[PDB]
Amino acid sequence: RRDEENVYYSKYLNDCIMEAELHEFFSRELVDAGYASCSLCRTIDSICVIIQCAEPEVVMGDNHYRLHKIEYLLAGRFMCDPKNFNIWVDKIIKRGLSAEIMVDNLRAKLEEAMPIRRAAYSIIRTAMRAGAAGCEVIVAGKLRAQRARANKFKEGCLISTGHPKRIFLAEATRHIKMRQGVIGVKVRIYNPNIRGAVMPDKIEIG
Amino acid sequence: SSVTRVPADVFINSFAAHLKNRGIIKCPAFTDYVKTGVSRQYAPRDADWFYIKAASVIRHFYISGSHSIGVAGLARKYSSLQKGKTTPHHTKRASCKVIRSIVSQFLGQKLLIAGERGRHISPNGRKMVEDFAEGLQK
Amino acid sequence: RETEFCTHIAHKRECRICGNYNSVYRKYGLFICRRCFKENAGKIGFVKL
Amino acid sequence: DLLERNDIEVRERDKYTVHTLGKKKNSVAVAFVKAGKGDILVNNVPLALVRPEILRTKVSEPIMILGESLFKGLDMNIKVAGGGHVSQIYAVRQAISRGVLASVKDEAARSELRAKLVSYDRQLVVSDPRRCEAKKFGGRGARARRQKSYR
Amino acid sequence: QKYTIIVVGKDLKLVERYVKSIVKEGRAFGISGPCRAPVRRLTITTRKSPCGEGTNTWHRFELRMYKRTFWVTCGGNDISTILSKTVVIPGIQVTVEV
Amino acid sequence: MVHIPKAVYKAVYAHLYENASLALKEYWRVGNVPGITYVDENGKLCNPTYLHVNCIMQSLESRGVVKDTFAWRHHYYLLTEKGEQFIRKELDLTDDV
RNA sequence: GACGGAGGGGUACCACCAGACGUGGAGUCUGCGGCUCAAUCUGACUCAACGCGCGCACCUCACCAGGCCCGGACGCGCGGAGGACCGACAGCCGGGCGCGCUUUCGCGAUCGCGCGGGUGGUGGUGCAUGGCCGCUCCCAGCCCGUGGCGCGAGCCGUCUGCUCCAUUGCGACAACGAGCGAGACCCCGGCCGCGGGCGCCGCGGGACGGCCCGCGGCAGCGGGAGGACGGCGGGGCGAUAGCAGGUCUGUGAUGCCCUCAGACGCCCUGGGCCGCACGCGCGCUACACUGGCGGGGCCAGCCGGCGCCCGCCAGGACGCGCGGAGCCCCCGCCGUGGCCGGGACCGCGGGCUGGAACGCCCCCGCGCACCAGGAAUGUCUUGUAGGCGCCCGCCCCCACCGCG
Repeated sequence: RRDEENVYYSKYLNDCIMEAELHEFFSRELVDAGYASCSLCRTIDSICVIIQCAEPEVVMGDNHYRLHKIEYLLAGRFMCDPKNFNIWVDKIIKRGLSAEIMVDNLRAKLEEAMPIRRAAYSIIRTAMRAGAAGCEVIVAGKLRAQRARANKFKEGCLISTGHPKRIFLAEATRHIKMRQGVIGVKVRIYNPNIRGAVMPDKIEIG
Repeated sequence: SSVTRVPADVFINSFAAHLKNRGIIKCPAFTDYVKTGVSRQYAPRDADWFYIKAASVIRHFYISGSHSIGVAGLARKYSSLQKGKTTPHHTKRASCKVIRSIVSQFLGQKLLIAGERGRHISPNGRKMVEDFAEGLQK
Repeated sequence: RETEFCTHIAHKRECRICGNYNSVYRKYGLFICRRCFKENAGKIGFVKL
Repeated sequence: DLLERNDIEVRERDKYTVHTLGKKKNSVAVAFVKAGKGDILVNNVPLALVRPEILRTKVSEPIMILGESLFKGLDMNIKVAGGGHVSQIYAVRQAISRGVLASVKDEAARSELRAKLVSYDRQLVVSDPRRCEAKKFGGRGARARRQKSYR
Repeated sequence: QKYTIIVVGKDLKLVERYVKSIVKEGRAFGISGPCRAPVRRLTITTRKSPCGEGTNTWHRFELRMYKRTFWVTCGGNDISTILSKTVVIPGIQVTVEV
Repeated sequence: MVHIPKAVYKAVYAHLYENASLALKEYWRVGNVPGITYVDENGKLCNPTYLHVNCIMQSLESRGVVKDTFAWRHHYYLLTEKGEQFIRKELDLTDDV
């Protein structure tokens, strides 16, 4: 009762892979402004990117022209009309609770060569203060040695499996670079109070 | 209904015999030395095969009712599997040239009509299929 | 070297992310490395279940 | 052939009063009863002529359980789409029995035809779901895995 | 004039609200009942391993694409009024047709 | 050594100076960059070679006129202030512009 | 802690039992070993290597036989305008490309040279690594905080009881509270509504060991019923501590390292991975009559296009939006004969895809073993094994493959 050649589906696919290319460009572009979540909605050849971010000031700046130059860069790359590419940057609450900021902060803190335990212990505090009941930091590599090891420093109880894990955890992976070699840092933050619902097993019985 | 009440294979064999006496189809020269299908490596031993097939194409067109589908669709109906390979067996369609040469012959005799795309049973032909079924009924 | 450079014409399909010419997996029109797709399929919205 | 608007599209007008279904092993059947002379047809083919010739008895079990009187007035038109040959005969039997039940459903007499039919044959009225399982990686089937070379 | 509307949403929950909004904006313009297009399942099965070593475990990735059927008999300006009126949620497919 | 055309050198510089946006996908000798048009000495507006443009992209990086943020096989360049002054001198353009 | 040819408890078709249907024996396919070549690129080898790293004519491609070329960026010293750099007619060489030469028309600082510093790489090391998977691990295990116990390492909790499948519970106790893993959730299904329409698809309920009866403090156990569904579906996610398990050859992940202008950079051409005395692993087709033959009926699901002529086909021309298996069912036929089973190889052709077969398809030939497979073995209990087709992936062509 139809011709099965609907290209609406194919268009939907190319916006998803556009965000996916953006997510990576924004990571190279805004490690300074703590780039985190990205979404894209284009209504009728309008194009709007909502970048939830730790700080939008480096993204925007004087005349919001740093944001504009980034918008032009992507308008050119994605061949879209120049200036038609539009981005609104929002400041996120609970900076500590989002782990893409915390892992970003850790990787750059580790560069100044601070104690690796102290780095994790400081990051662990700012997530628990922001509310996360579960905080997990694992740094693995050739740390202070010529041999591999993994150093898990964890504060609190984190769910590790199941459907709640998908929506109640904030696992963020970053790869620090060091003269010895890559010492990737992994931070996972678990919030039972996610406001999207309740933990499947949490019976309030009050 | 009428022909549908009759077992289609019984109707096909009986009508094929009628079509030959009625002068419908008149089989071509190529059909004596040809094996239907790219799957079958053996020719039909029936010797009245081009009549039995010709009851199948026109009665299947009666089953179409108003579809107006083509020769390849009928060829698929009589298809079977190709063997003789170390690789597993896969279904291969019937030979189109035989099927084309009966649907065109039926339309040429005005038993079928080319309304659009393929062919649907003509009203003149519609009597023929029902007529024979009535003979089978008694 | 105008004649020499790139005289031969062939498909050079590669992952959009990696540039590797193997396992391109353009099933739905995604020019995606199978190993590279494993790295970034979450943003494309594919879900494991 | 799979659960589309095909259920009512086959017949325009000639309104059928009693609707019934019989569905097993992906073979779904929609049965429509006009309550005329009692004759039953499935897929344009009279029920007394069924493509499997041994499986005409399986299809004629609802009819064999009750007397001719029940089917003397119930005219059933059935339409089975999808599944397979054997899943279609099994489907037919379920739909014919839903049709008798629908005729006497309001009265407590629905119980009599449900007990007699079910006691003689289970699934005459009910439909065993038994759906097919899913192949998993490392095997050619849900319960079958490839031969292990060593150990 | 009647205009065709198609909405494609990857997440059922995100389109679920959009379909509820579609009736609550175009009720005067008689928006069509929301028939749902059968899910288009984009499925990719990939070996989980970067290499081929170990058991051949397979990582199944599926994107389910949902679509809804809508038609509005209204003026040329009126579709644009509903287009602004409907609840705007990000990453959605918006269709205006004839 | 590449005989990069001056017309292709200036047009790219203006495209970067005006848009602070150049995106160069990885490419080999075949193919032409989409979005740059250069005047031929034969009086024709055309499309420049990906290779010649690539050496301009590397000359500005080796000058420091840009900042590299390569991602997903696409180069990403934003004009730098030190470069912004430099581009004007080559294009015979003014600071007030 | 690990081991026991120690004892007691459990428990699992990667255990067996009762069975099943296989493999091994044959032909072929693909991978691995060896051998051989200019090269036959490599990873890796008990489970947890061996159709695995998702279809090698070219590219891929990493290998080899050659053949161009720079794309050495920038800085610094130095050189440069009638010329820094380079490009080509013919002839010849070289398959060939002013590659290069005889030569003589062009051409314009884009840059020549020496130094610092690039630049790439499917070069090496996975015993330098990240990430990612495999496996330990059909397995229930792990573990604080306070208190107890010992000089302590360490125990207690975290249990020699009974129950589950299960650190699942129940009961008792120097423990008392937690936590993570289990479970829960999630994805689909079968059932029943509420709405909606181009599309059967959005949202909910329904099943909980409730009920009955016995038995046990109990946890629960075993029967019955009632019901689509009955008592771990059919999946996904899979703690903790690990293994020098595998991947540097997936990448603008990467250290150390190696090459870097006759390059270990990239392109261009031709070959190789597919070479075969042989051994093995995963398969596919067999051994016939519970079959081949082949004339009709006829039903699929992941889900899906056809028409008209031309052609034995293979295909093709030409337009348009459309549209569906095998097995089995009946009726012939052959008649226990390596035969009318089997189709491996071979010889003519006819097509196709591509720039090109060395690829595939088809028609007429051709008719190898094979007459039920030794020691061994491998996976399984409901829509299950098996039989039977189909779809997609990687694809120019091509599946005895994988995932479905």
